[PDB]
Amino acid sequence: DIQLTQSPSSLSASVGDRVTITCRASQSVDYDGDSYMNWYQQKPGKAPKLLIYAASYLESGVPSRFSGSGSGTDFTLTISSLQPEDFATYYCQQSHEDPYTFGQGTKVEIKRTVAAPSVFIFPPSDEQLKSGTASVVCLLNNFYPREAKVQWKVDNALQSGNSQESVTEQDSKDSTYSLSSTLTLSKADYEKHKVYACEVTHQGLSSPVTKSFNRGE
Amino acid sequence: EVQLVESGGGLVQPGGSLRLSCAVSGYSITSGYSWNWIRQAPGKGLEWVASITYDGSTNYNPSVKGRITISRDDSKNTFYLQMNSLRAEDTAVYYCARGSHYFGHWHFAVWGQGTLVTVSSASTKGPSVFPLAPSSGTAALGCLVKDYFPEPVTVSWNSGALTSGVHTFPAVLQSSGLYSLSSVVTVPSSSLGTQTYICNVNHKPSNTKVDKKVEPK
Repeated sequence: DIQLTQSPSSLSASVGDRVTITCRASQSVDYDGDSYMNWYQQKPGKAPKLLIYAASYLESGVPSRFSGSGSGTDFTLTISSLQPEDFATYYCQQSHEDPYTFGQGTKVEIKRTVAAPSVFIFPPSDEQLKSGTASVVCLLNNFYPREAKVQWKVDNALQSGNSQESVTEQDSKDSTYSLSSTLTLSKADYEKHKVYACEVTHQGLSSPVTKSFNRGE
Repeated sequence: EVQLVESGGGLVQPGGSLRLSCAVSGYSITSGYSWNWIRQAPGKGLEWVASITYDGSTNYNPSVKGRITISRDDSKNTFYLQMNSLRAEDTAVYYCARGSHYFGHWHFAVWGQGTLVTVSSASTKGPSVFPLAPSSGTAALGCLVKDYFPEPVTVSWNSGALTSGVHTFPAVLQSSGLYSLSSVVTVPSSSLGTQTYICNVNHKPSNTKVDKKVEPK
């Protein structure tokens, strides 16, 4: 089969900058003067969206800042000026022969100014404590870059092995990320302590920000 | 406007069979040049697996050939995907897509929403919804969707009326083998008394739909 390889695998570009994505096919996809290379844009949770067909034709409804070029085995997708809503994974696809194959995808992220997270801590609900399990959630809202460190402290005791982190995809509205850290304890272990703290360290934060609460207060 | 709506996803046993349907509305299925199925698995990009043209000619990807059948029902304006002898590698989000009458045909401008097929021997389990009450300016609140299987869970706020500031985090796999996620939203503190906030949780594999109101403790 024809294998497609894209480059780079991912990129982080400043907003408004020009973006170039290349796709190399293991065999030529030319046929009768046309090149059967297509490009797709896939945003989180959505189906792929057709941008370019036949190497250089712009699909109706797609902004004119997207353009394609190339022939034979080498093809290029160009974004003349990267916009915040262009955060997505981009795929090339050859339609020269079956099976119709896709590239591995190129993730495009917008590089914006450094922003500090808004930290919030949530105690476990009384509805959950009735089941015998406690979940303490710490929220880091709207920050950049994606790199953020979170560590828990239960009565000044650093926690380890009892938390999990989840990061959202880049928000096109402001090019920021959000992170949640969930500290999972048993109800008995939760009732034996008082202070539950969430310590957040980030580039946009000079000193680490700590938010905490007291159980039963 | 042409719409492709998929159904039939969910949990399947290893060695079992899946049956997906793609109901087409606002467009006659007999008018499309071809109707296709394309699956997306993590680390595998996108893979075309089956097609059927307007005259009934079928074609399949050799990586699945022998255990796949694509069919059509013009009276119901629906085409189907049938796969048997399922393996864990068949776990993916399955899309239906329409081919083109132009420029080599086998590029896809219209897609369905995608449905997740999970090939596992584990059992389905409904989630528990717990509130993340706000502390009392911008306030943060949310819902905790804990212990469910398999994916996915969809979360909206106020039946879709509230979208601004919403962050639904990707699910994480707990050590118990069950998934868990949370969805938050930033709201003004002055609105905590007067504005009602309800998270709409839906877990179709377990037929569990919950509307949970979040208010200060």
